[PDB]
Amino acid sequence: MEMEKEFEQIDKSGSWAAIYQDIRHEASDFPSRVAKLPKNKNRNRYRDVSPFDHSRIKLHQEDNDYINASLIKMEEAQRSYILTQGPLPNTVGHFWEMVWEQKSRGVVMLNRVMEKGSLKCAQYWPQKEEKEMIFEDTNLKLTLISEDIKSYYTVRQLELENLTTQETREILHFHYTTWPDFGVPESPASFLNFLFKVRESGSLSPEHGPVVVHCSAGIGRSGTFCLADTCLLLMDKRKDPSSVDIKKVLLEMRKFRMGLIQTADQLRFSYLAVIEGAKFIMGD
Ligand SMILES: Cn1nc(-c2cccs2)cc1N
Repeated sequence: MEMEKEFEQIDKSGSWAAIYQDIRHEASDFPSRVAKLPKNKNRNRYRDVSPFDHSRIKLHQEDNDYINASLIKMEEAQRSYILTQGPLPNTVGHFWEMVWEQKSRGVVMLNRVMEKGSLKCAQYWPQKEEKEMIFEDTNLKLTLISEDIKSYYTVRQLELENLTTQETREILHFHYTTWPDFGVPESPASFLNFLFKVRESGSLSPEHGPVVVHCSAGIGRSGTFCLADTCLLLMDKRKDPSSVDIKKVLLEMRKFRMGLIQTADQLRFSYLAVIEGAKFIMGD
């Protein structure tokens, strides 16, 4: 079926939970043996969220190459993404090592450091220009260059230096600051505006390594971001945009990381975002 009318048909019939459970039943199951080794327990935020072995990102280190991160490679859309958990106190250095080694331009953050009165990820970037951060375990230096605070999101320019070679690179940090503590946003308008700002920066384009995207577990909000982006790109590429099937795209993405889209409300929100976003692209 088309998307917008499949949407009204699920709303009127109140069957979002049943649609979402079908997806969960059909989703791929692949081994994640490296994630579950005992030496990696303090590298995982949640015991039930792990990268598959076949698609995990490897750190370029011979001691321990493990990070909780997956490469989502979308062949028809010609887009790639790295989805990862919010960094932990003992993985902030690994996180920036990955950004460096994979040649990423942008980092997309969809959570606040504290939500619901608890810590959802480490404070992994510097908050003042004159107070830079040094990660001694991976030999990197990170400096805040500039910061632009808007009503729904903040963009930061960061300088990452590889202290071993003295090479430097500019990284863009896109921080969506207004996702609610419970539920999903009422309107997708600010999320779509944010997605378009990431796109306009070059961070999603083939001349760079894959964008790094995260929330707390790296599957829920993060899944919503890449699902909406890929669906809108396919609608631009194809002769028949109504042929884009969001449930099929989501199942393709779940071949590469488990659990993408965590609730039936996130699924409904993803439909809403793609539907509204397709009107703004055109041709309007
Ligand atoms: C002056 N300047 N500007 C930068 C960055 C630009 C864009 C991202 S980071 C780094 C330095 N040293």
